Amino acid sequence: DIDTAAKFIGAGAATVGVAGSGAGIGTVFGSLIIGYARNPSLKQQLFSYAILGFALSEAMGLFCLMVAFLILFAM
Amino acid sequence: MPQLNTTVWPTMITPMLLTLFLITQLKMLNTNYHLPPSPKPMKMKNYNKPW
Repeated sequence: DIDTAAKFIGAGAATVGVAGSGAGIGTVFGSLIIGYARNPSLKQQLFSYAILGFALSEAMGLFCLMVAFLILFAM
Repeated sequence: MPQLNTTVWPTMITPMLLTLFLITQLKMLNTNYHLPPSPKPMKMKNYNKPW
């Protein structure tokens, strides 16, 4: 059916939105390395900021896996 | 997606509330941290001899 077929392309396309979090997470844990190499005494406070950035970044990434599964199964 | 099966949702909502909000909390209350004991060796309400 043209609907069951289009659900595969639509769910496949919306998954590309995860590529944004693959790159955004690399920047956070990349800046944590740079930021910790300069002021290693703030290690515990820096890491607190990395997790906050990691969460907010991957948040936008799962909103895509949301629609990817909202289309594939919930429709 | 079984997550979207809204018929058994009440089977997950209640016991979580019975676990996150009652039981586990009732075990943290039973994990108390006492102030460490450093009673100072300087406590003497004294006074000069009677003059």
